[PDB]
Amino acid sequence: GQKIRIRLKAYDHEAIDASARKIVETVTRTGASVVGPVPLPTEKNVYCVIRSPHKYKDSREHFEMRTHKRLIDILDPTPKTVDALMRIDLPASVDVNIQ
Amino acid sequence: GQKINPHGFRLGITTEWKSRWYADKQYKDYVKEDVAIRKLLATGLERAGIADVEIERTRDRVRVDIHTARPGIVIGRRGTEADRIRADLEKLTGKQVQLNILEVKNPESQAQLVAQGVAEQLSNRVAFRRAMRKAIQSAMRQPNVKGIRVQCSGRLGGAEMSRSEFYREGRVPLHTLRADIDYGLYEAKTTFGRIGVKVWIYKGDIVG
Amino acid sequence: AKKALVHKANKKPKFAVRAYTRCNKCGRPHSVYRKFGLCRICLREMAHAGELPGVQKSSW
Amino acid sequence: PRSLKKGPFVDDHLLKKVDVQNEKNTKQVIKTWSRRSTIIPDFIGHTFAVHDGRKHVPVFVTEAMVGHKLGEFAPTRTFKGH
Amino acid sequence: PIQTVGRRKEAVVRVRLVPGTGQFNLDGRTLENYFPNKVHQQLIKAPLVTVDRVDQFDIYAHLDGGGPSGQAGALRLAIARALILVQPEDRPALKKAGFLTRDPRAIERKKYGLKKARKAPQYSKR
Amino acid sequence: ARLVGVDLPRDKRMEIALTYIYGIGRTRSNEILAATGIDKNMRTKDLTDDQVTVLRDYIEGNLKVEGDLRREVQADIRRKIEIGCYQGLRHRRGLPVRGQRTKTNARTRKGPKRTI
Amino acid sequence: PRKGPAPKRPLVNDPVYGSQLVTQLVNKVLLEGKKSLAERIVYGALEQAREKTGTDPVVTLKRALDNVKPALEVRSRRVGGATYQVPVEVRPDRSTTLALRWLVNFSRQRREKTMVERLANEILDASNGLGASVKRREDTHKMAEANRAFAHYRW
RNA sequence: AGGAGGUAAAAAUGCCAA
RNA sequence: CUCAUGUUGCCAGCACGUUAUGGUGGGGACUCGUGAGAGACUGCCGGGGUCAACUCGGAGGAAGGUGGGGAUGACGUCAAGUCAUCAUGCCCCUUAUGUCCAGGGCUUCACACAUGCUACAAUGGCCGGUACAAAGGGCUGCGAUGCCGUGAGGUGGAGCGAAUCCUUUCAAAGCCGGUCUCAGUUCGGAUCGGGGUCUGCAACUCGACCCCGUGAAGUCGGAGUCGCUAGUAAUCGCAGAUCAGCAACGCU
Ligand SMILES: [Zn+2]
Repeated sequence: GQKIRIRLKAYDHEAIDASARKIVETVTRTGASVVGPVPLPTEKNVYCVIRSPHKYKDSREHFEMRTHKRLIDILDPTPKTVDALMRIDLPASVDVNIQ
Repeated sequence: GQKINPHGFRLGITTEWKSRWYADKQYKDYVKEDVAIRKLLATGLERAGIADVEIERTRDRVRVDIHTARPGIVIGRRGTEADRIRADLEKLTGKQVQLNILEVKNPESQAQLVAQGVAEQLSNRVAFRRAMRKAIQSAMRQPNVKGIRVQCSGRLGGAEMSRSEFYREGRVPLHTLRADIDYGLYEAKTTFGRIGVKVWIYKGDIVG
Repeated sequence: AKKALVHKANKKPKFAVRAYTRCNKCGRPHSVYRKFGLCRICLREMAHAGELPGVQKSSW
Repeated sequence: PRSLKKGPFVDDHLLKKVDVQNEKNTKQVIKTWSRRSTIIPDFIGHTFAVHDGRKHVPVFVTEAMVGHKLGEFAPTRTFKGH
Repeated sequence: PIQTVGRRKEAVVRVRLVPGTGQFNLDGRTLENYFPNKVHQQLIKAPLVTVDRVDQFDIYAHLDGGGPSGQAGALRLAIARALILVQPEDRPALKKAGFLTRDPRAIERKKYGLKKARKAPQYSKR
Repeated sequence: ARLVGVDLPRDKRMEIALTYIYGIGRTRSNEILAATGIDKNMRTKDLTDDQVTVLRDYIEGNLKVEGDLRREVQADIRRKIEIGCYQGLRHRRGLPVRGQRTKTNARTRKGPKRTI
Repeated sequence: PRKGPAPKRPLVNDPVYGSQLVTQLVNKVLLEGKKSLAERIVYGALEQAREKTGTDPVVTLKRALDNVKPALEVRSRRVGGATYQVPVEVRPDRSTTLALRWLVNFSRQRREKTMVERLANEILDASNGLGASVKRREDTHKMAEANRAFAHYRW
């Protein structure tokens, strides 16, 4: 058979949750096998910054950036499933990589 | 420097981001486009209160949501002002710009607009005490507002000194995370310099 | 910054090693992050305002 | 020290000027701002006026000065003591 | 079968239990080759000593993360929990010795303005 | 013993013993002993005149040490101070020649610390 | 400890010998954050003393200890502009700690080229009552007895 | 509630606006 | 701790591997990753408490009395700092106090202070073998096996937008064995001579690293003074931002 891997990248948590749900509902409406929303480790890119302009260096303030990931895999990609997956609309906060 | 920006204090819990899009390789271009957009919309129209500007980007198409006190001034009935602003947003080459102008329901419950109105008054000639009192009464009239604090600092009345005055009413729990605090800040242009007005409006709690 | 310098930083320099960063928002040559293209001050301001999608105050 | 694969660095401006002067065999004083060009064996007999940032100082090349940059022979900062 | 885990400052171990003699196998190596230290060996063997059931158990372990002392602590905790899973009445003796208490001591985060953890940079009021 | 003008220390392992030559260090001693064939763990007491000959021959053939090296070093310093190079002027004034911090440090070039 | 005493840490029993004093000695001779090194040094010292005397290393170490353990101390307090040395009793735990620290500190200053040897020699010497640690205990007792007049402060 | 005893070597100066 | 969860993550039970390893068909069992949830509330017992707060002790529990650490700076004070992030009232320049370029300087040194790093050695130096981490970074970037160099490094390009691949399967202290034998040394590494590599239009003023030689002060430091109360001090290594390359012994 053919294996189609769907990767979901998101900055917010509930966005990736909703996208995973919608993907699953859409594909299983067409009768295809899903492994499910397999989670992946979340990147954290940290940035430390001095709060004030002009010196006062010991006073800093830390930022972070979280990238949550879920893995969606469909088995036996029926052409109808593929056609639906191209037509699926999802929120901007989510990134869908289809391959 | 004492108190942090409440919106940034509550970003992950109570409040939400003013711009939603994801791009890794394009993050730089996206952010510089956003800065250009917000500078354009700030410098353009002061007449109608610009409460908030939200930007969404998906591939080539770009969506800009703006919340306004009075949309009648924002877009001409023939579409003149909308034409100007869309022409500028095409100058900023966001490719497709689907632009929506929205009206903020309660005007005096929005701290940004309250600060903007007090700045307008204090810039024309109005006494700062009168401005703060009018703002406080107007905000406290509406139901959802629980408490409000209004602060303005600078040269007040043309005095050659720096005075800071804050007026409070109700509850303003700054250190409470679940407290729904909406913050606003404007810098009033006067003849004696620029003076700032900060407003906190506390409207209940958010329980998730 | 001086607008001459701000503009000149975007011109194609005659040698590759002559180009630097100069934060987009304010033109501050020092302490500019590569991901945001903002200096530390503008990054803090815009992140507190919430206009970086994903940047949030950290505490661990 | 510049890598041997690249070869010595002499900028084309003064390279061509020195080539012209030694092709015409006339030893004229060269006014140059190039402190960053190494000395090549073709430079033994010529005299250079190199910029120290304030003025041009005459530098006469010898055999022992091969392999050094022109700028080494023009001191820049002036110290007399306290 | 029987499985259990012990954790001590970023050192996790999993212990599979076999009721044979008392040999030790830690990722293919014996208790003498893995942890060649007397204090650590005694830390590993202490719960068996207090339960008086030494050398009734063969165990196979998987030690990942942390270092030698951390892995010793993790293995001790896992051995103690396996003994509880074997016989519940062992709990009054085992837990009284504290062999069932996970040690919640971990490295303290380094804080800005300080050189590390809690040590502060040198100060002069002059 | 005696080697090319140097009285080697009484009891040292050979690889350390040769480092008392002005032009030899640990790597050079290991190279010399390995090339010649004499054990580097061998003491200086049991050293034999046949060995002394073979080390002397090899090092004289393949390295410039002692007075030759020392005079070459002062000759190079002399050349660079002669041609008036920046390094020559640094050698003259007695300051660091590799562009090192002179504002506070460089006491090893300035010598003993004299107060004002 | 303005609000009270701090709790005391649970010292463990030594594996090789079974005396917690050996582990306390290991901790006090510990340096640089290396427990295993100090453990091995103490083991070597005990083995050397065992070889030298033909007796029990733990017994001879204990004998050295109560030979160096002081009973009366000097605690200095300024009274009326002139500082006084006030004799004060010591509790057994403080005495054991003080003796162990004296033993190690004075053993590091010996001349026998290796700590695994200096420690054994100092322990043996104190067991015989001759070492610098024993001398230190003698001077401490002497200075405690020299100022019995000032014990009336009782602080 | 009543009440007793004990308790300090030396330590100078600081300009006249806001 | 429970439920859900099986890839690029684990491998207990099966098989196939044989050199090289979960490497591979397979398996949710134990990890682990990340979602949902339970769980500390003086909740229970005993004594003190005005029968009140609250406190002392005990049981259960992973944890017991704000569990540990972050984030979190009330009203104000210092005319505290910043007109050199930005913005701005007023004043000043406009043929310059605007702007372009080359060279130079911000690295100068008879000195003083302050923050650090390396040491002064044997709980150590050097040599050989060997065991254990977490957290990170990567597109005109990370760049492997291999070949050439002694070593910085060169050729080449496998594979990776990365739980896959590279940064080695990831460490150093640690352990085992050998040697040194208390000495200005097999300590210490500065300084200086020579020979190179790489980045870069360009390493002289003024880059980093490698090889050979060189081998200074320094024997635990005066009065005085600094940090720290448990995974804390002490040490050991690792990664990141800035960045073509680095003065990183700094900072996080
Ligand atoms: Zn900026």
